[PDB]
Amino acid sequence: SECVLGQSKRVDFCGKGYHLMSFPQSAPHGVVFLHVTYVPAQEKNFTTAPAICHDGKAHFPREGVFVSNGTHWFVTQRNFYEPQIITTDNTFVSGNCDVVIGIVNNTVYDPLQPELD
Amino acid sequence: VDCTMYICGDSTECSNLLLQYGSFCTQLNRALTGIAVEQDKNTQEVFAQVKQIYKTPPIKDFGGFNFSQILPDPSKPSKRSFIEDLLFNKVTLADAGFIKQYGDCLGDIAARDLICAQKFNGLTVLPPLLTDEMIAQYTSALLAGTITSGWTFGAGAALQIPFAMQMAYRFNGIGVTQNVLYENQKLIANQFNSAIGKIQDSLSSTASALGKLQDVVNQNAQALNTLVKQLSSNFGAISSVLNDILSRLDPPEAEVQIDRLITGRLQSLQTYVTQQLIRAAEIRASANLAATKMSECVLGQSKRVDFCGKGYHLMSFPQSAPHGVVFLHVTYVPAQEKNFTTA
Amino acid sequence: VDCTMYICGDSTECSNLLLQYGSFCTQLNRALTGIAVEQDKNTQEVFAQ
Amino acid sequence: PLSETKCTLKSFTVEKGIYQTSNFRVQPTESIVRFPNITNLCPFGEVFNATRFASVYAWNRKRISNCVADYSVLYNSASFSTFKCYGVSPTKLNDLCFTNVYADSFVIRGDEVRQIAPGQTGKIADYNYKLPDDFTGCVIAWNSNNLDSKVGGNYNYLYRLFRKSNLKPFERDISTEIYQAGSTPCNGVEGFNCYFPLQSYGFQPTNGVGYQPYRVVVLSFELLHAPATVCGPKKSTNLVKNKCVNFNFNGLTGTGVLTESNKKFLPFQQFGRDIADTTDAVRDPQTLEILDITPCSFGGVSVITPGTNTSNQVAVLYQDVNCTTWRVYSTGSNVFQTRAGCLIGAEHVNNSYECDIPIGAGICASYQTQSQSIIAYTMSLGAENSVAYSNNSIAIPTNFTISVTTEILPVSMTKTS
Ligand SMILES: *[C@@H]1O[C@H](CO)[C@@H](O[C@@H]2O[C@H](CO)[C@@H](O)[C@H](O)[C@H]2NC(C)=O)[C@H](O)[C@H]1NC(C)=O
Ligand SMILES: *[C@@H]1O[C@H](CO)[C@@H](O[C@@H]2O[C@H](CO)[C@@H](O)[C@H](O)[C@H]2NC(C)=O)[C@H](O)[C@H]1NC(C)=O
Ligand SMILES: *[C@@H]1O[C@H](CO)[C@@H](O[C@@H]2O[C@H](CO)[C@@H](O)[C@H](O)[C@H]2NC(C)=O)[C@H](O)[C@H]1NC(C)=O
Ligand SMILES: *[C@@H]1O[C@H](CO)[C@@H](O[C@@H]2O[C@H](CO)[C@@H](O)[C@H](O)[C@H]2NC(C)=O)[C@H](O)[C@H]1NC(C)=O
Ligand SMILES: *[C@@H]1O[C@H](CO)[C@@H](O[C@@H]2O[C@H](CO)[C@@H](O)[C@H](O)[C@H]2NC(C)=O)[C@H](O)[C@H]1NC(C)=O
Ligand SMILES: *[C@@H]1O[C@H](CO)[C@@H](O[C@@H]2O[C@H](CO)[C@@H](O)[C@H](O)[C@H]2NC(C)=O)[C@H](O)[C@H]1NC(C)=O
Ligand SMILES: *[C@@H]1O[C@H](CO)[C@@H](O[C@@H]2O[C@H](CO)[C@@H](O)[C@H](O)[C@H]2NC(C)=O)[C@H](O)[C@H]1NC(C)=O
Ligand SMILES: *[C@@H]1O[C@H](CO)[C@@H](O[C@@H]2O[C@H](CO)[C@@H](O)[C@H](O)[C@H]2NC(C)=O)[C@H](O)[C@H]1NC(C)=O
Ligand SMILES: *[C@@H]1O[C@H](CO)[C@@H](O[C@@H]2O[C@H](CO)[C@@H](O)[C@H](O)[C@H]2NC(C)=O)[C@H](O)[C@H]1NC(C)=O
Ligand SMILES: *[C@@H]1O[C@H](CO)[C@@H](O[C@@H]2O[C@H](CO)[C@@H](O)[C@H](O)[C@H]2NC(C)=O)[C@H](O)[C@H]1NC(C)=O
Ligand SMILES: CCCCC/C=C/C/C=C/CCCCCCCC(=O)O
Ligand SMILES: *[C@@H]1O[C@H](CO)[C@@H](O)[C@H](O)[C@H]1NC(C)=O
Repeated sequence: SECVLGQSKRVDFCGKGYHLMSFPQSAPHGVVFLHVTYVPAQEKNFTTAPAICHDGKAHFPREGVFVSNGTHWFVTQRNFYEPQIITTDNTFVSGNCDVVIGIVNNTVYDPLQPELD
Repeated sequence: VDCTMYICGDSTECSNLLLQYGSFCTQLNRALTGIAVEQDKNTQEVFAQVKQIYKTPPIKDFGGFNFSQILPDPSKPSKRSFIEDLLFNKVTLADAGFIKQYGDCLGDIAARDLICAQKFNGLTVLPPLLTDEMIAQYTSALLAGTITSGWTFGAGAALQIPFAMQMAYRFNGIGVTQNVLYENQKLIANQFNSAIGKIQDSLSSTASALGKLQDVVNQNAQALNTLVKQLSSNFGAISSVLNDILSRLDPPEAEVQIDRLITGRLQSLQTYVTQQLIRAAEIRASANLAATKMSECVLGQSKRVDFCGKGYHLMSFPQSAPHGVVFLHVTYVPAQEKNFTTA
Repeated sequence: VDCTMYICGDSTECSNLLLQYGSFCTQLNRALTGIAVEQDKNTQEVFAQ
Repeated sequence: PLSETKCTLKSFTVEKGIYQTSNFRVQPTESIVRFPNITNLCPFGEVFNATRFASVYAWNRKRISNCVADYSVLYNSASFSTFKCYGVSPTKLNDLCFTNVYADSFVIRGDEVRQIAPGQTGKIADYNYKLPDDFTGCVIAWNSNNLDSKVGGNYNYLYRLFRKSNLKPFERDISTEIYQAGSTPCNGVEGFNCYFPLQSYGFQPTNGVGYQPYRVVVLSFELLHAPATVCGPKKSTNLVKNKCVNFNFNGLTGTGVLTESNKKFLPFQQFGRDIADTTDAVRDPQTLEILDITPCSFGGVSVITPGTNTSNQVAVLYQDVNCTTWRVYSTGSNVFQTRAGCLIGAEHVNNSYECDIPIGAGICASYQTQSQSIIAYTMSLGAENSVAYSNNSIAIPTNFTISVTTEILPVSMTKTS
């Protein structure tokens, strides 16, 4: 019921990896399952920070992590690298730059002001 | 069980009679062997979930968090953590090392030492496949895994993440914005460190929490001591001692008395095996649950409300103990509520 | 179970013979007692949360 | 040990694995027989050759002590039509010592011999002489029709005919108080409904067999639970310490190793007992030393077997030895000591590998080329790895693999009836 009729989120159910789907097959005196899982691959190490300091306000990723290469900061989802420009749509604003430990300085892009200009 | 020693220890006439009633002696051992194998499988299922034995990182900058009582203590010859050392010291095993030499029991002492008395009647104890040091290496790997990689140390290659970020994501999992962790990072680290210190002192002071592991040990010891005590029963015989029967009676009369004792002795052994087998089913159920909790509380973040302790599950760390696993479950519990108007 | 009553209820000669075969009578009760305790624990675990 | 595995499994083929076998045993090498050094022969000439026997009415009870019960001395001239032992098989009388030995002695009518046995009723069993339900001795009797008989009758033998109740085991009553019958008060005078309780026997030489006199001797004795001074004719030997021996101590036989003990028995205690009522100490009958007795067998053995369809080499694990003579079946050139015991026959290597044929306590074994042998090794735990954990570094996947794995779960058993 939990692997075939639905999608289990239990880490040790339906095989190793993130459960994606499954298909039952019968056998004498029992059941054999084919469990389809998703396993991440080919990771790379990037620089990271818990928040970005813009104008003194602290910006936290709405989802994902703030990650960077040697020249630019991007926001990505956790399980598959896909850098996106950090904009005001992808972030929460709270607190300030004097509170978050490890905060870094990186301009956050305003998607609307340039259209209005 | 050496089912011949228990029935006809050092007695030729009894031993030969026992051959006719021999299929039963073999059957008892087959059941016990199956149990013995299952017990190593249970240990492996609970702890051997990691094939990559990760070393404790050289960097201890886990934000403001401590964890030194949880991680292996390098000053010891063993790889036990401070908390594990306490757990091992409180659960009492009848003995250790599994070797008693014949010469060590060659005297009056054999009747005072219950382990020796069990051996002389054919009852033995087999060592576990995994040793405490090997288990400590497995718990070490699990801790290195969750301290540095968290969720992804399993379900794929381990990826590193800063510790504070790892918890930030665990807070989003609970349903609290990540902003809380960073703004209150010092508070959170201090509450965590204090909680671990309280556990350490609690375990040092009161051992009653560990009664469950002590009970497993005591129950098996009693079952074996019971088998020795039941040897004294006559079971309808003139005497419980084969030597009294054989000295006073000729063969055809002795055979009646011996057969009564043989049947009775098998009855005691069958009772023993059945009780061990039922208990084995119970220990397996516990082991399966323990394995599930290991994977769902340590290798991932369970959202089941009654798993990983009370409160919202945030993270956990396993520790080993004789005959079992002890978990430290870290949960988030809300406090100091106020009532507001709502719509 | 009163394992003496079940075997030698109201009988002196039987009761004395039963003493030799006595470790078994005690063992039966130990198992039943353990079950009886577990049954209250089961009730408490399900409802006393 | 490999053959022991094959017999246990009822097979000529054994699969690779670990099999358990019988605890290591040794055999006894010599037999020790110890009895007190009694030189006097028992008074067979007084018990069975008396000029006069007591009547059953007032039977005699002779105490016998400090003698050798060599009953073969009776074979040259005694003849016994009746002989039965209750507490011991008669073939064992010569290997035992007896204690508290008494010989009851009396004359009865031949048809009454059958009433002596325990559980019987009749005028003798109920009013003159009764054995207990659990009598542990021997009853012997013979036809003295040329000794206790007289031409005009022998009126010196009496039996009790009237009593108001039955006797308890081994009681005597020589009272002549007149018996009152029929609820008819009697002041000591024979008459209507008042009887002298005793009557005489005839025993004329011309009577048929049921009326001939018989001499009965009952030998009452106890075995194996006390010091004993009446003992059979078996010769003693010297006592040998600290070896596996067979033994006989005053009739108590068994095997084991005799060692000196620090136990101190009270003056009346001959044997001790352990927690399960097995003798574990004795007092030697000639020199009063207390010896402990331990079993000869002890230990535990298991056999490490490559499949027999591949190789006949095995390694044997001994659980109770240190190996640093030895309680082993044999000693080879390859001896490895571990926490699980002494492993003999397997080579040891300093490598580590995946487990097969598990031994215990960190040790596993396998059959390998380099020309092949059994190898003992420690277990690996997967492989070592590490993480960087820089406090500002994150690893992020850039690709993925979708994989499919299988899992098998039994659902049902064969149904039977
Ligand atoms: C992450 O960066 C490190 C370098 O900072 C890469 O190299 C390994 O770093 C670890 C930790 O100090 C060492 O133990 C290894 O020996 C280094 N590898 C080699 C070949 O020298 C590491 O490979 C990077 N991670 C990823 C996914 O690329
Ligand atoms: C970090 O990633 C950015 C985005 O992909 C890279 O920036 C671009 O690099 C290409 C050359 O490969 C240029 O033609 C583009 O104009 C650059 N874009 C911007 C906005 O400058 C950047 O080079 C990467 N940095 C490092 C150190 O690898
Ligand atoms: C991560 O660790 C590094 C050290 O390995 C920390 O670096 C320090 O940064 C401060 C400025 O904030 C400097 O004054 C110190 O001199 C640096 N230390 C060293 C040894 O160079 C860094 O701040 C840490 N970051 C977080 C978020 O904890
Ligand atoms: C982000 O930029 C601000 C400046 O806008 C940096 O703050 C200055 O730091 C220097 C060196 O410590 C001080 O002398 C100045 O007085 C600070 N200025 C202000 C307005 O506070 C800040 O350190 C930068 N942050 C990071 C993470 O690089
Ligand atoms: C984790 O807590 C332990 C105490 O349980 C800290 O170790 C103590 O450090 C003080 C100095 O500040 C010494 O005087 C004590 O003797 C140490 N005690 C022990 C048992 O070692 C340890 O430094 C803390 N680690 C972190 C990262 O906070
Ligand atoms: C939340 O509660 C904690 C205590 O549970 C408060 O922290 C303590 O504050 C007092 C001063 O009032 C200090 O003396 C203690 O040392 C602090 N404890 C710790 C572990 O740091 C905290 O201030 C409260 N926060 C809010 C928003 O009410
Ligand atoms: C919520 O508001 C109530 C008042 O409306 C607070 O006071 C309690 O209210 C309950 C419900 O009527 C009574 O049974 C209690 O006796 C009241 N307490 C006292 C001390 O009189 C209540 O404390 C408020 N909740 C919170 C979290 O502040
Ligand atoms: C009981 O008495 C008889 C005699 O009535 C003994 O038997 C005689 O023994 C001597 C010496 O060995 C022989 O010369 C006689 O021929 C035997 N007589 C008969 C009739 O056989 C007998 O030994 C005595 N028994 C015991 C135990 O003392
Ligand atoms: C032992 O002595 C008692 C006491 O004299 C006997 O019991 C009595 O027997 C007479 C008949 O002979 C009865 O009238 C009395 O009423 C009995 N008295 C009691 C107290 O029971 C007893 O029978 C004797 N035991 C034996 C084996 O003869
Ligand atoms: C076999 O016996 C030896 C002793 O002859 C044991 O080795 C000793 O172990 C103690 C610690 O318990 C050390 O202090 C001694 O120095 C050791 N002596 C020697 C000669 O090595 C050995 O442990 C026993 N083997 C097993 C498996 O228990
Ligand atoms: C005809 C009688 C009524 C039948 C009912 C059953 C009665 C049981 C009694 C049987 C008689 C037993 C006599 C035992 C011999 C005594 C001889 C002796 O000691 O000298
Ligand atoms: C004879 O008996 C005495 C007393 O029990 C004993 O001390 C002595 O050794 C015995 N002797 C032998 C067989 O010479």
